[PDB]
Amino acid sequence: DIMVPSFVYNKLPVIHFLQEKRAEQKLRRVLDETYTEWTEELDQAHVTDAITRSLNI
Amino acid sequence: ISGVSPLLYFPPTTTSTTNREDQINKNTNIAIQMIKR
Repeated sequence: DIMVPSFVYNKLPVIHFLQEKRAEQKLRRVLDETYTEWTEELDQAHVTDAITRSLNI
Repeated sequence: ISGVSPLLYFPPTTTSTTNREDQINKNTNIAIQMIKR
């Protein structure tokens, strides 16, 4: 009725602070590991060159 | 170009019937083949 309640009350602030920091850490990780991926596609010049070769030119 | 040539140059057009659709179709097929590879 008296002791354990008081010590729980004393614990509350530190735990709240640490959990807030942990959540911030996880969202920070979410944004950190995002990168824009630029894909590379076969240049159409080679396609045009192959078309010319097929024509026997 | 010293030396009388035997023939006068003319356009090499011999495949008179060349529809634009066929040429673009062949280009598409070649393009698809290269892309797949």
